[PDB]
Amino acid sequence: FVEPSRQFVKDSIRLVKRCTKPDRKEFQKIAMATAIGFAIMGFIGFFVKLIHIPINNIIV
Amino acid sequence: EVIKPFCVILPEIQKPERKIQFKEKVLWTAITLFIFLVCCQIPLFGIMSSDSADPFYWMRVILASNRGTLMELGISPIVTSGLIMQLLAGAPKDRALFNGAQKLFGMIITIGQSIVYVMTGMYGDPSEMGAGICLLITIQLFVAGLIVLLLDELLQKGYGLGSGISLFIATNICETIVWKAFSPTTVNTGRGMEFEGAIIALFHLLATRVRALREAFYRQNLPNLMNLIATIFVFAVVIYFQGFRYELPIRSTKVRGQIGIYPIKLFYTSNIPIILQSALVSNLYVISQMLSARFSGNLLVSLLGTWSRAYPVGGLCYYLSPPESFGSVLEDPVHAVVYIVFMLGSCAFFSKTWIEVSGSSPRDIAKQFKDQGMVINGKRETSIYRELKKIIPTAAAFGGLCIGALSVLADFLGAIGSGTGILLAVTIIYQYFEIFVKEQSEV
Amino acid sequence: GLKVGPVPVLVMSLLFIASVFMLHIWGKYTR
Ligand SMILES: CC1(C)[C@@H](N(O)C(=O)Nc2ccc(Cl)cc2)N(c2ccc(Cl)cc2)C(=O)N1CC(=O)N/N=C/C=C/c1ccc([N+](=O)[O-])o1
Repeated sequence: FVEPSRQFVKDSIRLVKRCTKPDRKEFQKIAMATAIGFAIMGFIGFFVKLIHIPINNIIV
Repeated sequence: EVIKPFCVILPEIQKPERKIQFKEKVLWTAITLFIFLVCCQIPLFGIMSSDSADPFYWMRVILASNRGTLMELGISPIVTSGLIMQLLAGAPKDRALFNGAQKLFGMIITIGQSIVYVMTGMYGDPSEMGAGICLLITIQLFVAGLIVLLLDELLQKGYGLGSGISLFIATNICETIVWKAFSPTTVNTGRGMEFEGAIIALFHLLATRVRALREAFYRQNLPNLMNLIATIFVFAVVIYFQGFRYELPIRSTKVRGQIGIYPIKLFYTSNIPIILQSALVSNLYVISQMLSARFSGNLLVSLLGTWSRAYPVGGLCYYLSPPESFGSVLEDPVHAVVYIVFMLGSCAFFSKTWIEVSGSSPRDIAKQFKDQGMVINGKRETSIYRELKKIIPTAAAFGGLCIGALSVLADFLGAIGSGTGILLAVTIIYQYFEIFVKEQSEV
Repeated sequence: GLKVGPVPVLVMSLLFIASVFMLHIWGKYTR
């Protein structure tokens, strides 16, 4: 229980050290793409719900 | 073979021989998600009442469902049919037959779930409804499930970037976040007319009335600006950790001269640990709630969870539940510790099990390298599996641990959308972004 | 196996939505 945990911690630290962290430019690109996708999906859903609330109230 | 006669009686999306460029794929994905969003806001006909408790409130996030509307089964038929057929397989024309069986089992699951939903007590009393109303609800849900399968097959056959499941889950989560941030819905209690939307409340409170900032930020009955700040912070952190990758320099030995980088992401399994853990926890919630509703008093049901929106107070479902607020953490630190340990351990275990099952294991990646002649740049062909055995298992386990930690952090900070929701949304959007960059690099 | 495209699927979805709305309006005007 102790030795497997120590080995896992050492391996995780080594992997994090050898990973390729996102640079500013890469992080900016990923954040911009994620923000654009979230805006698209969430705002399309929000507008659909906002239109359908009066329509739902009218019909029912 | 008897499935094949019934496999042909269902429509299939026309497979485009010419590949579609990214712009039209994005436009058609937007059209598909718009259709799904419109469908999930249209209530069913014949619903007598929706004042009863909601039996499956824990599935509405992972299954992209919405109670009382056309999209009430959500994506559950697709996931159920896919899992069933994958288990059957584990136990050209072949793929056409496979897709036909997919559709047939999806329709069967849709009918079964519609019957269960009708008879479980919601929409009103099924006996008082009559045959006509319940039947009409059944056809409405059947056609809704058929449309969901058609949209998913469209996305998979190529008019869309990814799959229907991920698109619908991410779309529902993003819509929920944006609604909690910008809802014009107003609720009154006596202090005044207050907007539910967090940002809308800030504009309203300042215009109507320093305290206003405290009311908009530290509010405890409607979405807050601090909750939105936590959501943005978790978005940023999950994006940063998703960008992590291990870059193996690989060469080619068959075609002498071809150089590339094989990336082993930190989130090796993507959102699979979150999907598996959240599905398990939600199914446990549903089972415990239904058992406690009927067989209340049994010791086993009490251990499975005692409920009080009904939230657990004791039992396995309670210890699997995030703390309600900070005060919940202070009052029961033991529950917080047990939940954190469960989240991290379950996510790591699910990640390693998934790399063992799906086919991304170090042995499978080494076999793939041998099939393609790819060798690591400095490591000898002999040390191709070992250099993968030193990375892929650790990467998978640590990615599961990190994604579970991010979910715990999002839940503790009070993020709109919740840990699961936010993590699923970010992972799916990053999948779309990586598809985009792959298409751009190919060009 | 009836093979359709994306626009036919969009049309079928919109007409199903319209049919549900007409069912609702039929109920509203017959109540
Ligand atoms: C089917 C079901 C959902 C349930 N199940 O089966 C159901 O139905 N349930 C019901 C039915 C009917 C009715 Cl009516 C109601 C309810 N379950 C179960 C489990 C266990 C047991 Cl033991 C049992 C079960 C299970 O699992 N399931 C599932 C769940 O839970 N979840 N899922 C999720 C997914 C996600 C995804 C996918 C993909 C993706 N992406 O992203 O790509 O993501």
